[PDB]
Amino acid sequence: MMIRGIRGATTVERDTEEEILQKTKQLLEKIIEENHTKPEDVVQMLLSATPDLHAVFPAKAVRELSGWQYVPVTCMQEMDVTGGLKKCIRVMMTVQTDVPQDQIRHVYLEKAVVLRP
Amino acid sequence: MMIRGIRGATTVERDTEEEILQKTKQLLEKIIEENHTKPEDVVQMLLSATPDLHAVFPAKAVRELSGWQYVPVTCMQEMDVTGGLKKCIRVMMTVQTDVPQDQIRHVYLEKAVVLRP
Amino acid sequence: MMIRGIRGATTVERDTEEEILQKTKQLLEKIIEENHTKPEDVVQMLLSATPDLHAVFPAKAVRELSGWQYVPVTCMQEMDVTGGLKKCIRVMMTVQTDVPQDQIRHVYLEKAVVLRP
Repeated sequence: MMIRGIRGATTVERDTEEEILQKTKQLLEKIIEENHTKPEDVVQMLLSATPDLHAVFPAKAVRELSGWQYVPVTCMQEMDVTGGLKKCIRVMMTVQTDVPQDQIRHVYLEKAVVLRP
Repeated sequence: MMIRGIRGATTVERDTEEEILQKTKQLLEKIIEENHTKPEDVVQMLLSATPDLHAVFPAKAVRELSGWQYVPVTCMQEMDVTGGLKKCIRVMMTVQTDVPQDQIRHVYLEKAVVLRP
Repeated sequence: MMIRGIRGATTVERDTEEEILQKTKQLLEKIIEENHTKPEDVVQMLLSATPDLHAVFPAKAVRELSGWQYVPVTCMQEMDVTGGLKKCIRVMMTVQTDVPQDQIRHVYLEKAVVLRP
């Protein structure tokens, strides 16, 4: 068995609470889907946002997922890089899994499809 | 075996090195007491502070804990949420444990008690 | 196998893309050699930069390492601390290992040598 990080990234059109939660929830749902993730198997989660989003912590979205109320999560500010993608929310979900590193399904949504390898 | 994130959050009254260290220490000691954490079982730890705190890295508190000198720890800036908790320091301690997810003991002290789920 | 964090830190003289990438690559290479790290045993990586660095995400360096293209990595902003080390990049690499906690090899390069315990 092993522990692996799963990466995701999305963008919002405006810095509002609803937009941020909607797009965050959608990101987590797509990750969970592609990686068949169960909440008991999640060690922890880190969420970041670029410094142009202030309306809400994206972690608020985690509590909208049935069964995820005990998954530990905290947020952080993403680096402000010159030319870097605007209004972008990123996740690092750490899970216990037997899926090989090269088979993990990292998720890029909305404008963040540009950051896809 | 399994690893598990443990969250803690607290607040300081003022941005002084002595308040940041004292409050940070007290948060960790509570987390440790509640979870029976031994330092050798601690994978790593993350500390965040809101952007209104600049006096000291809270990670410095972690060496006021004897036996904790080899625990890897690093800091990061929390995102600046409009109306979010001020002067708040947050921990994500990643430990090895067989305590089930719904039984991990997350610690919310001072004004941060309102962050309790 | 147990999981463990490996801390690194380095600095750049100038906030340019090439120096950030050079110094970041050099930091990771040293961590890799001191700890005999194979990419598939790397759970995930976090890199932080101080807010004087905007030229590039340090994470891009990781992509210069053959065998490392599936290692999940993301960045964040380090807190701005009065008297804190300028132009500094920090890493937390989380890895599967049987090496004991007090035997793990954390790496401090360039002006970050001052961060060594």
